[PDB]
Amino acid sequence: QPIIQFDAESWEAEFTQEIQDKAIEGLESGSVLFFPKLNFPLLTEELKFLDPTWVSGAKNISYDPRSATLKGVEGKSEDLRLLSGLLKRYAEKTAAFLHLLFPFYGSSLKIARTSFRPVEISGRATSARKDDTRLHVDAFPSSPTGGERILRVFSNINPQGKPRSWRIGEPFQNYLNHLLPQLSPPAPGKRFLLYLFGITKGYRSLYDHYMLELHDKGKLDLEYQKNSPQVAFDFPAGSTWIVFTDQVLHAVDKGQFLLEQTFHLKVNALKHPEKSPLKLLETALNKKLVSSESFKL
Ligand SMILES: [Cl-]
Ligand SMILES: [Cl-]
Ligand SMILES: [Co+2]
Repeated sequence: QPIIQFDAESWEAEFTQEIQDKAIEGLESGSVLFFPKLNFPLLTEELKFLDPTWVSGAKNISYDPRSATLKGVEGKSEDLRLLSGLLKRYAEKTAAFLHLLFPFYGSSLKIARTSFRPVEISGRATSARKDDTRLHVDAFPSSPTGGERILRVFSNINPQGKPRSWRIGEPFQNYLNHLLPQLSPPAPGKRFLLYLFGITKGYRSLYDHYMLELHDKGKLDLEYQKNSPQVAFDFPAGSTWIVFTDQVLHAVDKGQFLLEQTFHLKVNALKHPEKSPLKLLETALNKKLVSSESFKL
């Protein structure tokens, strides 16, 4: 069940335990949780931001709720205040929603960056490794996770009713198996140099190295991109969805105007840690893939 539909229509929805169970089981099994009726409304004063010309550089519009800092956009202080306010509201509403839906995770949910994406997807064109029309799990060369989960909340806020078109691929374990013969260890000392030179934020663990290989090699495997099991789904305007993007194979084909919120979660906070990419990779390679891993006696 690649997509599990939910009826919640409010950011302050209280959930029954049955729905909470359905959500955590689905999320950890690598399903997308879909909320067709959960819209994120904009203030009148924010409507001007539904315009791609606000993106100023190569990086997209982002906000760090921990530090209250806005990046990737230039303009008048009052306009940056309004834009920061929009993104902050998204961070607050998504964080509250996740705490209402996933009490099992308790305080282990750690918010990361909020993003606003006003550029139309279908007009994009970049390197194959960065081409997100190719199925992938998320792995960022400059930002290793140390094994922690990448959990993302998405809202389509297109004001013309346009959907956001995704494809959702096969389960992570099948993707890993498919690419296994192509995986290789890192060159000795290279990850240490990436750290020393500031190319990576922190040290790229072996896990991060392998997730990156999956990401990159999977995107270059043209036969796999064309023929692997995948379902195309249009997320309607006014909907929200939640996904572990490091586990769910996905691609983005078209759409415009999206809010996105990233959270991190340690593997030991999961209900079923054995389903995580870290544990699946450690089992497949029979080794510890993060050196800072906690030790269980
Ligand atoms: Cl429901
Ligand atoms: Cl190294
Ligand atoms: Co992605």
